[PDB]
Amino acid sequence: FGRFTERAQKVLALAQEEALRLGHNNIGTEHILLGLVREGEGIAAKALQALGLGSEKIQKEVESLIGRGQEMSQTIHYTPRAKKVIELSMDEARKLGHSYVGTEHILLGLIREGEGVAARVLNNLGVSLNKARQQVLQLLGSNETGSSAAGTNSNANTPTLDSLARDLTAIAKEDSLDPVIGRSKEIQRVIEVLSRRTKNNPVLIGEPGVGKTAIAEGLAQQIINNEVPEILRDKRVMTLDMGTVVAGTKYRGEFEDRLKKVMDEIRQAGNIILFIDALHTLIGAGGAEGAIDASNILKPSLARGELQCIGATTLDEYRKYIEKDAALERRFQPIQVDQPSVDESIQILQGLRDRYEAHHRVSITDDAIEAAVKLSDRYISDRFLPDKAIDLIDEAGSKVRLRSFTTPPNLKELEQKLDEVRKEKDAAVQSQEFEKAASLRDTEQRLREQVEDTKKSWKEKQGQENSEVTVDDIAMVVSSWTAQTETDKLLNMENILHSRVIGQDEAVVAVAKAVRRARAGLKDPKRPIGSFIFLGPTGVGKTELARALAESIFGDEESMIRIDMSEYMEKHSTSRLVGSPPGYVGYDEGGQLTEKVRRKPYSVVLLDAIEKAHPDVFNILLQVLEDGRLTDSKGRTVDFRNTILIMTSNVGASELKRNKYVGFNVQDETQNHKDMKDKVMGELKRAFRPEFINRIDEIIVFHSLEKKHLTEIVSLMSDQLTKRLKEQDLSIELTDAAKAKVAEEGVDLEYGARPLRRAIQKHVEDRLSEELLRGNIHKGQHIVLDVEDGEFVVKTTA
Amino acid sequence: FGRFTERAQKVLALAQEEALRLGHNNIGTEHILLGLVREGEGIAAKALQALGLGSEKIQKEVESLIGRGQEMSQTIHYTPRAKKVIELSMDEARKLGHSYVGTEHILLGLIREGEGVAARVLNNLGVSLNKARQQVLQLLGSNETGSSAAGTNSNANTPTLDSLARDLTAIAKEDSLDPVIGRSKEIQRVIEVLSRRTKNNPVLIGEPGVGKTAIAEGLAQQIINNEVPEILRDKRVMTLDMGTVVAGTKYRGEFEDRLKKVMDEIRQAGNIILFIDALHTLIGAGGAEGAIDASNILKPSLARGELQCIGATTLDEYRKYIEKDAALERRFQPIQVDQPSVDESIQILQGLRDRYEAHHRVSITDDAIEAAVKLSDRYISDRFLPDKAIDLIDEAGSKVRLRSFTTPPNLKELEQKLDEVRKEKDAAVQSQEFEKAASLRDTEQRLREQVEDTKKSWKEKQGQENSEVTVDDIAMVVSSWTAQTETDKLLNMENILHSRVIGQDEAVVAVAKAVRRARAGLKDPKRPIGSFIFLGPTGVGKTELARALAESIFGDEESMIRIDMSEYMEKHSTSRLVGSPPGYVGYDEGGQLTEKVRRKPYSVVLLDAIEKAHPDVFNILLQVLEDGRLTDSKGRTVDFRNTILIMTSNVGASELKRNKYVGFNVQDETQNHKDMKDKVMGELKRAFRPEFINRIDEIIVFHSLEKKHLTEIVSLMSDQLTKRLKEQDLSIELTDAAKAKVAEEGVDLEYGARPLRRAIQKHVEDRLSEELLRGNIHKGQHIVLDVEDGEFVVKTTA
Repeated sequence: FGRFTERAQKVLALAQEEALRLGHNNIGTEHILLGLVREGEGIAAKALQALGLGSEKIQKEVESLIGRGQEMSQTIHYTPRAKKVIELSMDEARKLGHSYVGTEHILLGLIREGEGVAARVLNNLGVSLNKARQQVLQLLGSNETGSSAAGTNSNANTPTLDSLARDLTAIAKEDSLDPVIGRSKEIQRVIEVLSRRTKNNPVLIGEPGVGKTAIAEGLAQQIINNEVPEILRDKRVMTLDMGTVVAGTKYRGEFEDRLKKVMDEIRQAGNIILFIDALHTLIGAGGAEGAIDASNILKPSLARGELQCIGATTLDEYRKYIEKDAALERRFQPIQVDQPSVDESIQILQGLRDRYEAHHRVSITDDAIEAAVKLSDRYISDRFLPDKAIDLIDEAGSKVRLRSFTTPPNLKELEQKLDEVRKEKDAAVQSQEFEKAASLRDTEQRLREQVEDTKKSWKEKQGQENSEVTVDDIAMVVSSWTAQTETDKLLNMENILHSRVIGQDEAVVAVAKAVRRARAGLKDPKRPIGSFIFLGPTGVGKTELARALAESIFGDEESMIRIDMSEYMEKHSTSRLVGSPPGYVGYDEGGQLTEKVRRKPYSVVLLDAIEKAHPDVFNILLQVLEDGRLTDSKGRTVDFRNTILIMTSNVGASELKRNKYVGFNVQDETQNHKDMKDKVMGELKRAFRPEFINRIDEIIVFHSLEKKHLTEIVSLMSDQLTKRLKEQDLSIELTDAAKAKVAEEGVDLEYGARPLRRAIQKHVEDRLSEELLRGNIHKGQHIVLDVEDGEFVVKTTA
Repeated sequence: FGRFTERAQKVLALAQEEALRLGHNNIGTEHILLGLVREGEGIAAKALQALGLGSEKIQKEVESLIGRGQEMSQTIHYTPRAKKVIELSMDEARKLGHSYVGTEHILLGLIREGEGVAARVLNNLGVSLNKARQQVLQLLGSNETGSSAAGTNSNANTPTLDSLARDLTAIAKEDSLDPVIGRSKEIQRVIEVLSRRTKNNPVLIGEPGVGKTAIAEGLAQQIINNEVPEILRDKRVMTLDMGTVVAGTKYRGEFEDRLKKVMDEIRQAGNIILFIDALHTLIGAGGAEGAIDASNILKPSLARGELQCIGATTLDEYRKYIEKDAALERRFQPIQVDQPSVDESIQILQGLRDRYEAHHRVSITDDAIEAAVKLSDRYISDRFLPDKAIDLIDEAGSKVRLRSFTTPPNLKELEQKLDEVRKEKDAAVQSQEFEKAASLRDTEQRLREQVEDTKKSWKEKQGQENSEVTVDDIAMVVSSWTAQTETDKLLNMENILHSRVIGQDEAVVAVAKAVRRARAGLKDPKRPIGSFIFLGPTGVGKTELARALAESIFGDEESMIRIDMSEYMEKHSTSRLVGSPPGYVGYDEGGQLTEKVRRKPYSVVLLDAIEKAHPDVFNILLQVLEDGRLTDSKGRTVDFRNTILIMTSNVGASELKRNKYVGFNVQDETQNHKDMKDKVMGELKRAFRPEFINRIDEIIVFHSLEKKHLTEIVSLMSDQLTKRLKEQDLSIELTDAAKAKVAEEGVDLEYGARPLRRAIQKHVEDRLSEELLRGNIHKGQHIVLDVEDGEFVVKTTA
């Protein structure tokens, strides 16, 4: 463990004393034994002395074994035996509780480690090996705390508390309990519901979930001192443990008998508080089958206020309790439960910081902690508000410890050397090559010790790293699943969205800033952190931006939903379909849209082409744009809170598409920019509603296939070519000159970014592949796509 | 076998020594026995010396049996008795461990082989048979290699580490464990989670289905060399396996008890790591029923980081564990896992080459590994990227070893000869035929030995064949199952695609090259290896190519899906074919398209008539064409990555029936052709979106055909005709003259190579059948359909 108590460590160290004092150059097990008895009256020492083995008998034997007197010690270390006695005692102290290790455990461990020299010393001195282990054991000394033993007696208190179960108050009066951080404000509202007896019973309804039980520990504590009513005179709080009841009975009838028995002993009534966890399950109300029907005893118990109790139920479970009534409802009574808010989250993190010292990789920083919470809270969100957080802390709370030993100065090389030695050595001893092996051992064990020395020279790499969890550290980890490298994502959002997305710098910056505005909590984020209309012809920058947003906001690109509203049809297909039209919009509301965004809570919902794609859909989406929610799928609420709603359009497209390229225009270009930033968003308005648009964060125009925007679409598609072939092993690069020649062919006033795929396909994919067919390039060489003089040329550079 | 130790073999060989030295024509068991005791102090020998059976006692009995004087010792081999002892001992040493037979096993085996000459020698010399077999056994301490035995240590470690389990770490120190190749990049992020305390649990989410258990070996190894974190410098890695828990238990209550005890023993805390496969199952993993509700113990165990544990969870199941919280979600952490890419595949294969040395058509070649891998990985594809591969390697890695012994010069005939002998002899001995039986044995056993001598002369046919597993070998086998004779299929694709699309050489060569382009790693395999539209009139080469491509790429024609998009038009066939097919394109997405192509992954998706199929179809096809995926059927991903999208269409019909016809002019023909490969592809654009067409890899017109090309379509139809009649034994052949007469019909602007089917039907099946009925020809005659003076005449050539 490396955390041992003195008594152990001292008897062990006393061995080393005998090592040199007798010369035994490896500190033997005989010396560990001497160690016990020469340490006088530790439990080990004492023990041996009980059986009659004083220091006198032991050293007399010991000196007659290895004895004299080469006072040094060889690398002053132990015998392997003696090292075993230390390992053993540690476990012999685990067994006997003891987190650390005490004297006894060393003698106990000696007996255990019985081929050791000590063992034989004692078996020579007339005392059986087991007589020695006996003595130590029966003087059971180990680490202690959590005292609650001093003798106790009562009469009637016996029947209740036996069964079933732990007493929450008890564990909080010896404080082996911890607060734990709630869910504090809930507790006051419970004591209102509890210092009752006309409806005696609190019943907590809500998500369970971070630990319902935190509220419960609340009650215990407040019921003792002193804000507790005299309504609640001389109360005791006792907790239900379902697990003990079911265990050892293995039948429902027996289980019922035990619960019945408990209800009877509750006859101490009007002075008792019962905590019933999962209170509905016992009542057994509703469903196809019940849920366990303890209810026969439990229901009248609840009514009487003898089982004046606190019920911990769940969202559906309360329904299934008032469903019985009026004693499972005229006793029962629901209460609004807390699950920790964002600020509470931060506090929890820190609260368990100090136990992360056990792994030594966080404690600190606060700033990082905040990140854990906040960045996660707003951007995915795949856990609850504090759970998300803590996971990030620890995630980063290891991350740097990995970079520690991946790169110290890399005495990883040291170990690498030591390897080569052993081999040489080994095989040399085997080859003979004998004295040529000699030196090979010596070089080996030299190395071994050096190796071990420089890996604990990276205890300096520990005192450097072994507890922080920094801003960036947490933030990067927050990006890995999902302040610094999530808020650097936020601050540098424009930069990040541009680096994947096209020459529609107008569009990128508008979206970037609009999301970054909301996502930093200064603009309405109850509804998407950006609602948008993305105008432009398809493949221009629109989709690409949806992707880049996912990437920047959440730290992963693949948190992007994508629904085509135009695909929902049969919405006027009365008898036209056949005789009924069962489906598509019904599928979208009733299942698809609501389930999907509920699945990935935050995610770029990319709602394709809603230019005329069921005018009802725009209203449905409007509720998302306003509230951040839709209610469909028979009562599910889908949170589009920090989704990025991107509603696409290609009705403005025509003007967005327009040129800026030379070779054919020099004045239409400087009339295409200015034209697109006004005209596009107005072909939009006719294709939507202003009511829709009013709940949108910003209306984005993707000035496209410019001069400029083209050679960036070409650089996305062509770069996807050069990358998709490397898995199958081909290295492609297009020079800027070759990406340019393709870009000329997607522009004018008319077309889209549609012909760009086809021409990239032709000039890169098809051409290179026809270039493997012509033998200039091959598979797995580097292919530079160049222009020779105005005629295309595929060059090779590998 | 051949897996024998010396001592065994030596006592046995000593038998042969006695064979001639005492003269035993076949050297009895008595000589093996003499062998044992004269080999002195091998365990058999040694044993006999205990029983009192020195060389003295044995040889006196032996010499009184035979003892003299067949000094030649007839073709010096053993007796069947003595041979039995050798066969027996090998296994009598397997039985007692040993894969290499020791002395003991031969004496043990003598007793076993107790009728034997040896056995009887000893039972004559006063030593009971079991007293002897005992003696060897009680002087055989048995093997202790591959293990470590010298004593034990430790106390508390006992209950935990016992249970439960194998311990990969043990086999990874004292090697017996595989590397494995991995799934290496997963391990850093995993070790990150064991360098933590709020997070504690790495939890691997992905297909299980990657050989997840390989990753598990990862930790052990990596915690050793060379990244060593602070708590993972005192961590131990312990494996928990479900299989031992279920066995001998057979009760859920008992199962819970066993787990509770284990979890309790984890009190060695802050020093232990638990590997839990199927971590979700224990938690409850949502659902309509629990998956096991170990969760009660498991959750606090997860939270403290006492049981920092490693979760192997499934796609839905993980969701249903992080939902439980905040200990099955606090500890939890998702991680990105690997299922091998093509390069990784290759490396695994090679690593395990050396053990199908044993399969003697393997180990080697590298190039063969590559063939296996690359061809399966990219082309159908029925497992994971390395599993597919090795089956092909190994297929071939035996295949030629089969050709070894089914084609040497085929000394199988020898055995055939030997048959006639034995019989003749046998029956001759029974009839008598005294000397007529005599000579028959002599011919029999002479022959027999010659056979066997030359069957192991094809150990030269082994020394010839027994490694190598080449490219081509693999490739042919990959075609057998489903990188030379699959990449020769690619390079020579034009020949292969033409041999069924005999006609439209223009079209064929474009497609051939387009797939061959992609499959050689330089085109687009993200998109289908070739997406195409094959334009043409039906029954011209279009469909026929879809098949021929399947054949060439996958080695099988029938890996071809086939969807009519005009049926999934939701307005062409929703109300004149079917009732309510959830609004027909909804049927296609929601079920049909996605299920079909997902079943055979890289199937030729053959999309009929995309002229009109509703504009909704074209978006879906565009996505198939672009991404190489479609996502439908409530979250299924259907892989169109290296599918062959082949879309047929009569879209530009007029040109797709303006053949190559002599009718208008003979200067019209290569002007119907060249014209058709341009004019069609613009009616294509008019009938369906250009955006769709731009992600198509190449737009093929599979021309409408006029002789030249007709008489080659006629020759496909006629060859399909004549061949389906061979199964029921009716042989037809058409002369080239007759294939010409049918082609005149397929001429003109007015039709393609369409009318040809009816006219092959009429002129081959129907005409030959009306001639088979007229007695001009008969069944199973080779039936020549010939032209006389310009009209058919059926000739016979049988």
